[PDB]
Amino acid sequence: KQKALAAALGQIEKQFGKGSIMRLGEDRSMDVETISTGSLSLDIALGAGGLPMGRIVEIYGPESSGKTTLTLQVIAAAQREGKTCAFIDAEHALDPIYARKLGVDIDNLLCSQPDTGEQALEICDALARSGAVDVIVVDSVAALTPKAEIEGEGLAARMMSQAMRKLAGNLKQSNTLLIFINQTTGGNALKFYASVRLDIRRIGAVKEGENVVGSETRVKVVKNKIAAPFKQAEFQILYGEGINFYGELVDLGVKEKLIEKAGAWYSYKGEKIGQGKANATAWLKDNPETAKEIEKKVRELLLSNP
Amino acid sequence: KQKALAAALGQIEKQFGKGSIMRLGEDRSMDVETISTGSLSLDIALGAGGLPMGRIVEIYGPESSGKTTLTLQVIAAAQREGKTCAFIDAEHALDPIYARKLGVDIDNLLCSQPDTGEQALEICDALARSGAVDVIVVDSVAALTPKAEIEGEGLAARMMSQAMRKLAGNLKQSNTLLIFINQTTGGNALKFYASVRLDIRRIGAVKEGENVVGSETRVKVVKNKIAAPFKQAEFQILYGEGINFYGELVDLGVKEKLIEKAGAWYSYKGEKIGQGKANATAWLKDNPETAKEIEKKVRELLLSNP
Amino acid sequence: KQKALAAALGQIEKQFGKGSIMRLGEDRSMDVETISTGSLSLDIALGAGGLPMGRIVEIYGPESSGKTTLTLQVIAAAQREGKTCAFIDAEHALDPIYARKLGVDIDNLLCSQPDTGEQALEICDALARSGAVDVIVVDSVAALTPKAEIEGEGLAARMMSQAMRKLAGNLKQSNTLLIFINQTTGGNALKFYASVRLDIRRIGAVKEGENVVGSETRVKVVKNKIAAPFKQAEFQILYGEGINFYGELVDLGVKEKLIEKAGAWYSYKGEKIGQGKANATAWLKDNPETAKEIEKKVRELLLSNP
Amino acid sequence: KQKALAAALGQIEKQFGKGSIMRLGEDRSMDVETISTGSLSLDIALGAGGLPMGRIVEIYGPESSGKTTLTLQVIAAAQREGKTCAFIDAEHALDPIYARKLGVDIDNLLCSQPDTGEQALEICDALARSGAVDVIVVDSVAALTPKAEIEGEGLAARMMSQAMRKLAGNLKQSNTLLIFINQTTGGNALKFYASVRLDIRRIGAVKEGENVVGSETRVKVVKNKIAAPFKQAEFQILYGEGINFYGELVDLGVKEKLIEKAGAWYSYKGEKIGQGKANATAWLKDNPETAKEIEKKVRELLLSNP
Amino acid sequence: KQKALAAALGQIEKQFGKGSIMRLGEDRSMDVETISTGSLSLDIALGAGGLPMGRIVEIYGPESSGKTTLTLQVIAAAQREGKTCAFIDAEHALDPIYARKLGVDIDNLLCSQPDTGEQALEICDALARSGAVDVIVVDSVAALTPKAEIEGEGLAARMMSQAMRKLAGNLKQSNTLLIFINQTTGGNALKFYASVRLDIRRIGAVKEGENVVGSETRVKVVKNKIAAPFKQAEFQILYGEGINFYGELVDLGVKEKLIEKAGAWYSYKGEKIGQGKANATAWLKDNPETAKEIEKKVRELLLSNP
Amino acid sequence: KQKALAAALGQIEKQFGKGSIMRLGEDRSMDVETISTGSLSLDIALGAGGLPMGRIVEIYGPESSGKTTLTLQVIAAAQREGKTCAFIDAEHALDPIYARKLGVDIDNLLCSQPDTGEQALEICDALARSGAVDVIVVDSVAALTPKAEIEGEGLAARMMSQAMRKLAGNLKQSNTLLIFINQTTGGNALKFYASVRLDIRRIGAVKEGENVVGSETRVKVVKNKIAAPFKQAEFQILYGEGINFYGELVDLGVKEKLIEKAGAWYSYKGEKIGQGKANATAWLKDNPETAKEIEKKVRELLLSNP
Ligand SMILES: [Ca+2]
Ligand SMILES: [Ca+2]
Ligand SMILES: [Ca+2]
Ligand SMILES: [Ca+2]
Ligand SMILES: [Ca+2]
Ligand SMILES: [Ca+2]
Ligand SMILES: [Ca+2]
Ligand SMILES: [Ca+2]
Ligand SMILES: [Ca+2]
Ligand SMILES: [Ca+2]
Ligand SMILES: [Ca+2]
Ligand SMILES: [Ca+2]
Ligand SMILES: [Ca+2]
Ligand SMILES: [Ca+2]
Ligand SMILES: [Ca+2]
Ligand SMILES: [Ca+2]
Ligand SMILES: [Ca+2]
Ligand SMILES: [Ca+2]
Repeated sequence: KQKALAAALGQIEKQFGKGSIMRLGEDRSMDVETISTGSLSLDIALGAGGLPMGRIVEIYGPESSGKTTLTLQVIAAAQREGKTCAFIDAEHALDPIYARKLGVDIDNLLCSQPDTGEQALEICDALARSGAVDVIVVDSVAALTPKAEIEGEGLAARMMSQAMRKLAGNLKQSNTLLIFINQTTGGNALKFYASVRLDIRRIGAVKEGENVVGSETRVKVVKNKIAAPFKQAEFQILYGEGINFYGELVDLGVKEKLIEKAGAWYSYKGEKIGQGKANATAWLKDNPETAKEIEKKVRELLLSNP
Repeated sequence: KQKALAAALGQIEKQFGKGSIMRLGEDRSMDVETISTGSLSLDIALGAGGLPMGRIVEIYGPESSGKTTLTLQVIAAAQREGKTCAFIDAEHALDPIYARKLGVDIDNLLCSQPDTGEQALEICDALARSGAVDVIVVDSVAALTPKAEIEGEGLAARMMSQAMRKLAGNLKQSNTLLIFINQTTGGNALKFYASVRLDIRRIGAVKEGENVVGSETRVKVVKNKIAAPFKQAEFQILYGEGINFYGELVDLGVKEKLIEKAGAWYSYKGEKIGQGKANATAWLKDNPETAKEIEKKVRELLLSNP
Repeated sequence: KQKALAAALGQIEKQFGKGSIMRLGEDRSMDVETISTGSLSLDIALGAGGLPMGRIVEIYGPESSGKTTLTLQVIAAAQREGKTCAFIDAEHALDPIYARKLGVDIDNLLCSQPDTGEQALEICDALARSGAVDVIVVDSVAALTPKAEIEGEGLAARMMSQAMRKLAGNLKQSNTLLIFINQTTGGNALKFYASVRLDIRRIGAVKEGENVVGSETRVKVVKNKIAAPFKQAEFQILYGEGINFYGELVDLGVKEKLIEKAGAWYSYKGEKIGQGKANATAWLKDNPETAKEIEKKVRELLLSNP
Repeated sequence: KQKALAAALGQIEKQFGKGSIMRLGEDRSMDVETISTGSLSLDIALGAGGLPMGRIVEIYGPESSGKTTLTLQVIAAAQREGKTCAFIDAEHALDPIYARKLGVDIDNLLCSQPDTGEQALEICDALARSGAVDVIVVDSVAALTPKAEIEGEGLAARMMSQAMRKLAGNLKQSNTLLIFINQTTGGNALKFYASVRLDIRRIGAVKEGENVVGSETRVKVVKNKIAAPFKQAEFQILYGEGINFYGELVDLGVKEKLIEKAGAWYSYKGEKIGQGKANATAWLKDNPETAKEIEKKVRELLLSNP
Repeated sequence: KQKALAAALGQIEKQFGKGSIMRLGEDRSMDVETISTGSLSLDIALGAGGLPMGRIVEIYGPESSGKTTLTLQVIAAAQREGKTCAFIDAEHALDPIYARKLGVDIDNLLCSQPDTGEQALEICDALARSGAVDVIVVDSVAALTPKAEIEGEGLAARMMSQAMRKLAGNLKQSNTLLIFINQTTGGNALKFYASVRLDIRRIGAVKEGENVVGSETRVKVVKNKIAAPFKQAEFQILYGEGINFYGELVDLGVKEKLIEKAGAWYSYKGEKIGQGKANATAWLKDNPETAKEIEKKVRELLLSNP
Repeated sequence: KQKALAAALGQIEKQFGKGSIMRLGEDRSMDVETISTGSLSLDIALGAGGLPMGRIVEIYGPESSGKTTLTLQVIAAAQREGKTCAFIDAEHALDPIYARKLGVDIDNLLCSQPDTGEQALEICDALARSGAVDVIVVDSVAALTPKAEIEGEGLAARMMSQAMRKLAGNLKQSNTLLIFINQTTGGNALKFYASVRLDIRRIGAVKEGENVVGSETRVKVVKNKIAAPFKQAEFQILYGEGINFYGELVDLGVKEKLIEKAGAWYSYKGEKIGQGKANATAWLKDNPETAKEIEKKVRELLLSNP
């Protein structure tokens, strides 16, 4: 019965490798170093608690979907840990003012604005082989124009395929995380080589009465080779501020029974934290020590770990 | 006369096997274990009352045709019986929220997101040989990219042909049902190895006045080796709910004279069930015991059995 | 002069057989049992008044050319006479709803959906040898995939050639008519073994103002061994109805001076039948006895008989 | 000098036969009965004024090159003289509607659609021996499939070689002209046994502003044993009409100074015939007596006769 | 650590060239001759202190964004240095009155109003090859209509791509600066060949109470291959006057602690310059020697130089 | 030393005949009458200045290699001298229009289109014995089908061997030149009996910008018994014009220092002839007297004569 199945799946993983197959509800994950996305719900949706070092990740969605914010939050989180980041740009749209607001150390951010799509990929491969960079962000796949097209002479897909295998191997060896931002364009190479694929969309507005101050966002983990796929995350992205992390903390804290909200006050460990979600959120922001403890517990309860 | 024909067809079946030839109107079917599709009219169209264990089935149609819903309903029906299901995914589009609404036990659903089209087929074959899985769903044939294509080096058809014979044999031996979702692409291997091929399409909208709440669906059984082919099924797929099974039950109940609808009330066995099809449908939903009896009778009258 | 030629041709037929040579304008035909095509003009184009029992016939044309309709009309006409029909299918596209509208007795139609192109031909041969089937329809030559191709291992032509001689002999002996639907593919075997080859095409639309309700069709008898070849037929195929037989009857009736149309009314034997071709057509439909007599006369005047 | 050469060539012809050698510019031709090709320029290119009775002729070219039209015009010209024609068909593509437009008496045209390439040749030989047919047209060499090939068991070349010698001898004895249409395929037998070989091609379009109504055609007499070889002919083939004979008459009439075109009018024998080539052409068409006289003179001036 | 990174980046630059990658905060720049934009903040944003000779620059933005003013200020600055400028016009909108107010020497400005988009590019290439012109301004990309479009027969993108490579090479060789004004249209050729791309927009109005006398402008350096990209510049464009350079000088002087403004007076090197920013601005305008010294210091402190 | 060798070689020639052995660089040649090939460089490569009367020559190469042009130029050159030419054709591909453009007098060209390969050779032998023909061209060896093959009953080689000895003897006696065009096929008879064998190939295209107007040709004298073998010739064959003789004259004139080209003008004997090779070529074409003198000198300097 159970043994027969467990033994069968074992054979599958033995022949095809770890992560080749799993029950969507299992609390299993690869032992990979991760970098936070800046979103607690997304970190949980990823199972491993963040994006995996040494792998290829694809983040796609419509313009203004939030992929820009997400990408910058990842860079900021990485730099926070002392990790070196490189931005390979073919979009020419980085906003350093917004980036700094999200905590990005722009002064120390490495940047290249390649002459062709092929050159952009070659630079990524060189950086991957160097083992001197921790995170590489490519903005974006759709903008990586093949040299032949630029000169006005399927091509994009061919360009991606010819570089992906070597890139993936070099990234794994140096434990470098590479994120491809997309809108997906580029062919099947990225789709199959990616260890994680994120579908991000704006599903509504955040208002302060009549004034729109943010966006309701939803990210679906459509592909995940480090933990079970298909979980999703919903959170708010506030203009000029980024992901409303504390709002997520309150919601998850309440859902997991860590934060109580019956009666006139929300409370944690029996202590008052605020009247209403807003005040409770602001309180956690003003009390990092407690916020940190709640986050730790939420991760312990919801991450896909043994 | 009649004897001469019966004797001739017998020779055909003796030489070519059972199901090699039959009159489209005969009440004959193979003695195979089946899994419901979630649609009463389709189960009837299949003759045997559901999809056949141990065989290969192809379900194809345009995007949003309803093949997704149909596939999930099959998984849910199978799990309902305690059967183990595996989802081999190359589309990266499963929606667990909608799946749970259809009754799918996502937590216990096995899932693989293969690195190549060839790997996906090898995993299917391994699972088939293990005899530890009851239902395998492959989404989708069009997405099974050959390794050579992924690397940017007829190929898809060759990939399918090289695996089909062995896969079919292994599935039959372990009595594992495998469903290939398609849009058909892949060549002739699947077309000829499949025991059942379903053509599903959206033929209209279901409205509640001005608001669209569902789709009118039609499924044609274009190939059927377990019972007579070419029957069709029409039913509604309601957004967020799935196949309107009870609506089918009312329609078939009325057509088969089991449900009376003259006068002010619809009735069964002389008892009032509702005024109007809608109320009658809701009533059957609220009275499973009666609904179950009506379904049993409908199957007794319309399934292709001795 | 005339005698010298008649004597010469006689020698040709004596050495090579009846139908080996003839003047295209001669009123000669083989004494074969025939089945109507559902089209009066085509039955006339065939010279013998229909398709020949015991022979091989090829009907080819583009998709939506009308070959499907034509094939179903033949089956319906045959069943009308109490003849047994078998449908050997490798296309998986039969539409029983449309078939019933054309008069096909689907319930009594025998059907096989072979596993390979070779198996399909072997089943045809077995049925031919049994002498228990009157008409066999194969849909289609292009879809009869050789086993080697299905397994992904000139082949199609070889497959057809290896079976044709034996099939033709068995069909002749049991007086079974076999129709191969094609698009021609398959090699030269069918081309030379066929007693009749029909080229069917859609040459325009039939409209009711701005709405298209049918197709103008043209069938050319490119090969005919039962009567003189190369005659053609033009008729309409109306959606959901089939061949507009009565429209043909009116046209041929008028051309042969059987139906008068001068003045305000069309007439037959001096009796009013309608004002305008449309009304005259509807009238014949409402008066089968008169329609039957007109058809009989048209055949007497236009069929290639002594 | 001159005598030495004339005496030498005489010896060649004495040893090898008449037509074994000649100066390409000599006005010499065999005294053979001929049939017009329907083209004045081609009749002239042939030297003898038409195709030779009792000999084998090959007409080859791409599909739509005009060989079909040319072949039908020959049949029509022959029938015009009361000659009996036979069409041996393995292509199954004769269009009687177009044929009648070209003047072909379809009703009196003999036709055979042989079962094999060998049978087709045997029928040609039988007809040749009968002496009851004047013209035989074989469509086409490429379509004459050897029996062994049809049954799926160099062969075509062998088939042609085994029949050519006897066929040529029988045709000569009965003074029967045989034309092989080709695309050349079949080996060397036809190439060497043919008394005339024609290479026909479409070299452009004939337009009426923006609408294409015909084709500019060119025929090269690549082999000619009845008169000097290598002359060519250019003429137009108008859709639904055939060879623009009168257009050729005007061109040749003008080139030979028979038709004057200086000033405002074209003229013949001093009489106005039209303003512009088009009107002049139409005029000749409306005045057969004058057209006939001009053609007679053109032939007197350009045919290769003593 | 640091060495490992420095060595890695060195390899990148060695393989891909100088400027292929850099930290956004580094004080590095290419040793290129530059021309001032007329804006101190923009000159600083450019890192090198102005636009680069021998390269292609793109300046884009909405109508009335200020790109016109910026372009004219560049020409005026260039002419001030004795450099020869050419204006390639397809917009037909130059205002010489406003141009002269900005310091442009219209009388000596070369001008072409090309007949087609292709001709405009060919003239640019010819001028680039001549080495007789220092600055070329093209107004504008959107207005360069391909000849085929003009004649009413992707095309624009193809036109740009076919000329860009050769143009870039010729410009570099003669050290000619070329500026393409755009709104971006034209395809990817310009985007990748440009060494600098400027995004300019009007972000507000400048008022003198109730009267609007200018525009608040913002320029973002979205692409920069001569120094680190993404810096921005904000300044005012006053109607009939151009860029408020002295206003920028005061702001930057104050920000860099060069200009003191505590108490009742603004001061430099301890000397009073004015009460209020306006008076301080006017003072610098009236005292070029001091203004020049302050600008020199600001550049020393803010330009990206070793 | 030198004497010992000269005496030894003398013995060789005495025993085996003149031309049995020679130093490849010697200026020696047989005193045979020659006919120009139409190519100055080839005439020089032949050593004797043209093809030898009374001998057998083989010219072989791929289709479109230029052998056709070369062969026609030889005929034209011969006829120019009042010599009688005969064309023995088994290819049926002569183009009189192109031939006339090359200067061939088609009207006076003798032509035979033999019934078999054996007959073709017998006719060549008869013409050779007659002593009434100066040049015989056989097109081609590959097309000379043995009678046994034509009838479908090593053979070709045997056919050639049985005729070669007698043919060679008869040709020598009447001083008739015979050229066999080939593709080599036919066996060893021709290879050893030929006094000259030419290998001709197309080695590139001649363009007028983007339009191809000719072919770069190379002819290698692989066998030469009238002068030293192995020299080669390169020249252009222009479509519709033939060998670019004047282009060769300019090249050889320049190489031999006869034509000067330093400075702004090419010159001969100090007189300007043109600016650039093209104009210089056209000039020589317009000034035959000077061209003739230059050719005479080139031959005096480069032909292999005492
Ligand atoms: Ca590292
Ligand atoms: Ca919320
Ligand atoms: Ca509380
Ligand atoms: Ca099992
Ligand atoms: Ca309904
Ligand atoms: Ca009731
Ligand atoms: Ca029977
Ligand atoms: Ca009609
Ligand atoms: Ca009437
Ligand atoms: Ca006769
Ligand atoms: Ca013309
Ligand atoms: Ca005149
Ligand atoms: Ca210069
Ligand atoms: Ca300001
Ligand atoms: Ca102060
Ligand atoms: Ca002589
Ligand atoms: Ca050259
Ligand atoms: Ca000179």
